Amino acid sequence: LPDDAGVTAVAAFLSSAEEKSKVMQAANWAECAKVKGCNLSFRLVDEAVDLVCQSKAVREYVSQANQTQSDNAQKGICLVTGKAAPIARLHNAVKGVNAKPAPFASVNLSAFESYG
RNA sequence: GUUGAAACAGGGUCAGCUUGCCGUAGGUGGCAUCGCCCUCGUC
Repeated sequence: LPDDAGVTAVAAFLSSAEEKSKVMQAANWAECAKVKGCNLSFRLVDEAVDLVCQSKAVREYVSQANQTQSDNAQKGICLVTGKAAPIARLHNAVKGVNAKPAPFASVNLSAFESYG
């Protein structure tokens, strides 16, 4: 995804090792270090509300990286909709129930698995 | 006899410790059993 100026910016910020060091020397960095599992994200300036992961190329990339990579998986068949719709192992971490986002529907122990 | 099987609520933890129902208060004050009535009549 080149010529974005949002990800070329961060890819030039993630090939820096010093500006990232400058992130620790920020006014409020001491308050993000307090929260375990802080989630930083990359809003390039000159978009002003829009993250690097909000530009209409990363937006399309994700809409392309959730339409190509998450479509070659196990071909069928949906429990929910019944369509072919490639099957999703690893249901996504439903947040707000547990102490951590937990996979609402998740059969992961040696025998909760039914038929192998 | 090819098709959800197997599966714990467990193990256990004094509700204890303790705390006057009390101090205290007239049943009083007061009120006629009265007014009255042949044991008679008589052998």
